[PDB]
Amino acid sequence: RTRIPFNGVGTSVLPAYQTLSAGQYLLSPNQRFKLLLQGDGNLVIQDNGATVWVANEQQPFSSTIPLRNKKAPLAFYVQYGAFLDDYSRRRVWLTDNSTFTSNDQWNRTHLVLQDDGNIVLVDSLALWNGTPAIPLVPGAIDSLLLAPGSELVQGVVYGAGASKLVFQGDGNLVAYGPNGAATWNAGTQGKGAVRAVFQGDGNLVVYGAGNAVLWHSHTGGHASAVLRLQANGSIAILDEKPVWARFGFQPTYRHIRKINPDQKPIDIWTWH
Repeated sequence: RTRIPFNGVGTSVLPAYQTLSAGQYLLSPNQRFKLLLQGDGNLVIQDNGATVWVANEQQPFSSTIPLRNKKAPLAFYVQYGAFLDDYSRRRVWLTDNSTFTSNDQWNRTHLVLQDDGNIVLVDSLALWNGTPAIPLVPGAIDSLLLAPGSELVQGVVYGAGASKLVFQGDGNLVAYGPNGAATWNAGTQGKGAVRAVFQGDGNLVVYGAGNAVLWHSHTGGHASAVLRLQANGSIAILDEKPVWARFGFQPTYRHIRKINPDQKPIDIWTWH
């Protein structure tokens, strides 16, 4: 498998096998942080415009080895681990990830620039995507996450920025985008729906009278998945785990999502 040029400048994610080159950058969803590859060959993170981090030998859990090939362009990319090819300093700087579990991880692992300024490599699989035309945006403190085993109480408005998810009075389960228009619905209005639940088994289900199934996401059997509504109107169910970060991460620590004072999980990774 081979690489193609990155074309998501200003988004918060660098997908697998895409080449980021000089002048290109990521931004955190809240726009505070920027990850930038400079013309001089330094990979840098800036905080509201000021450099606060540089990729080099001093970063824990990273290695630097010699780059011999003089024909190698200045480039930064992800192939499970992340790599910075910088011939101007005869070096490849790379991340020391957690132990890999399957070759398939190479296709699923992307880099995220989170709202807290951490950059994190995430093994990410979208089990169900209700809104394929709306970009997935990881790492936003804005997003609403529901953990497996969460009831969507009829009539309650669950918000993410200006977007919302509602199990309505008419029985429909609907996600609304920031302009007030519907981005996705289950189409269960007027069928006698009594209950909507993101189950312990990772399945999103709308039940009618007599425990009858009216609609479901077909994501049964993934107890580690989460349901996420983004402020941009995206709704999806994802199975994700981190394999590296610039801070917080240690190879032997347990990964976990940060939580609100309300005990609700936030789309920000931390460790042990």
